[PDB]
Amino acid sequence: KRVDFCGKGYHLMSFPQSAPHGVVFLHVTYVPAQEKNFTTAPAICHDGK
Amino acid sequence: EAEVQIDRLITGRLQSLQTYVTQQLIRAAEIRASANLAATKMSECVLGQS
Repeated sequence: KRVDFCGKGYHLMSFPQSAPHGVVFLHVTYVPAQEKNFTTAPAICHDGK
Repeated sequence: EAEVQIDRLITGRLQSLQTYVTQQLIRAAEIRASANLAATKMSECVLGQS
């Protein structure tokens, strides 16, 4: 849940691999795209509530 | 005898230099640890919520 600890973006899962004198992690990460604009509002009134 | 005197002076200055270098190495390692902690705090507390 801590951001940017494993990968750049939301983290999903990882796989370790060996090396001659170390370890190599493959991180699977989720990244959004294709945005839009819309118009927002914080709350909606109805019947005074 | 000039060579004797120069030998003594070189020896002493050399130990002084080596001591200074070793102290610098220790301090640099400590600063590196502190800056790594600072980078972690910056990347975790600012870009998101803790």
